[PDB]
Amino acid sequence: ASTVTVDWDTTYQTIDGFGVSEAFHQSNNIARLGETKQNEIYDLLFSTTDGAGFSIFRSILGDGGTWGNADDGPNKTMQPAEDVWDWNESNDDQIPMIRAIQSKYGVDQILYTVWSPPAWMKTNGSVVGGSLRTDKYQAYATYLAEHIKNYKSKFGIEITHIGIQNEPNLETSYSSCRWSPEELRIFMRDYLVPTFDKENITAKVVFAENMSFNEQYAINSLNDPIAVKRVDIVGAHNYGSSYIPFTTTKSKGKGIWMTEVSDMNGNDTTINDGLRWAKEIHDFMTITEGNAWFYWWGACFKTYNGEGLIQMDLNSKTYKVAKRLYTIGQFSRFIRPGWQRIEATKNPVSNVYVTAYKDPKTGKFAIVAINNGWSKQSITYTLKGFSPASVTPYTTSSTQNLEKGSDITVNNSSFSFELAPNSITTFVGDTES
Ligand SMILES: [Cl-]
Ligand SMILES: [Cl-]
Ligand SMILES: [Cl-]
Ligand SMILES: [Cl-]
Ligand SMILES: [Cl-]
Ligand SMILES: [Cl-]
Ligand SMILES: [Cl-]
Ligand SMILES: [Cl-]
Ligand SMILES: [Cl-]
Ligand SMILES: [Cl-]
Ligand SMILES: [Cl-]
Ligand SMILES: [Cl-]
Ligand SMILES: [Cl-]
Ligand SMILES: [Cl-]
Ligand SMILES: [Cl-]
Repeated sequence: ASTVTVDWDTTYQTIDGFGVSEAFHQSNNIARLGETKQNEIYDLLFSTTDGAGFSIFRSILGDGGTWGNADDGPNKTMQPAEDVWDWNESNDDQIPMIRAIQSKYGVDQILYTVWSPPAWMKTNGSVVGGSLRTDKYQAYATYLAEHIKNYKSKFGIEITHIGIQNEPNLETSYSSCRWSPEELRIFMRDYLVPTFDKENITAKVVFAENMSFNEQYAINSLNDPIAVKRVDIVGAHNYGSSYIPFTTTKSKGKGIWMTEVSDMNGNDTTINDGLRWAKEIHDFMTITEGNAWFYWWGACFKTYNGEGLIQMDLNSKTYKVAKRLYTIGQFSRFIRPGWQRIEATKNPVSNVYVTAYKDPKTGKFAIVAINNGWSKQSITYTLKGFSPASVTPYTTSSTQNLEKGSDITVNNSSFSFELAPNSITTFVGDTES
């Protein structure tokens, strides 16, 4: 017997969308399952009618590394030497998947994150670990600008977002490059900003995606008068951290993208893990009020952890869809790019968390309610400032996967629905007709 009040006229941040990644040969592992299962995986990830409807696609900028193998390894870089450019589309094994999802599903937000600059730019001469040489800052600035221009002029792919560095705090056993927040400001102020201005780059910069979810790596660039001009989006991951406000980022009026999170420690594919990531979306939208939220892989060959929404077995050429694909789909399928979060009772009762969104251009709306508790909860939703005739519920539980339910009549801007325990329900409706 709890009440949720959804206000139509109290709005918050604009949602840029949701996405996943297929970096490190995982885009080719989808094709290795055959054309039939490949289209099924594309449909489960990007379809807005029977899939998660992800609107952003995250890829890796080829660095030319020699680590890993064909199942999980790096791609060739378009600039293997300082004096050699190699615009061979076969170097990027993610291009065929991008062309397919952009044509069939209209996914028009392309983000390429740089895990590491080429080995000839690094202080250790390798894409694994190390840092960017200070005498190579201009080379890496041109490296980023030439990639955005030629991916359009040579390959016909419009790169809308560029990630300057993936986890600048960490040196890994794979493609990685360590940065300090001061070195990032020097790179932005003295190199990236003048180069991107000179090349007329219109792609938005996703700032160095910190492993932990904080803005500490972007504070220096945000407070610099020249660097702040192209800190369009402050990117960050949520590995081992929690969702917190970004004070300096919000003061500068920039965007916040949570570009990667997954379960590298456990292997839970049930509704319990699915509600963990739905709760992470709710926390990302209410406390930080960010704009975009990503998972790590959409489909990967790792069947032993939760690094991907779809676990593919390359031996038997089969895949298994975890519950987290549908729980995240409770947000991603309906909340399209350009939507706007509106006010809603964020915690009406114990273990129930609600957010509300709307499309300012069409009048459509969506109310996502989570119930990660053990008890059934009857919730009465009062719609303040808008009076639709009905809403359509979509529920994901231990026995349901984004399942559409019977329409619920809205009587005098109010409707009721009992949330099953360990479930998530999204109510979709339209105010214009
Ligand atoms: Cl879209
Ligand atoms: Cl390579
Ligand atoms: Cl080519
Ligand atoms: Cl290397
Ligand atoms: Cl500095
Ligand atoms: Cl500063
Ligand atoms: Cl900085
Ligand atoms: Cl500033
Ligand atoms: Cl800009
Ligand atoms: Cl911005
Ligand atoms: Cl959580
Ligand atoms: Cl859309
Ligand atoms: Cl509950
Ligand atoms: Cl009203
Ligand atoms: Cl119905």
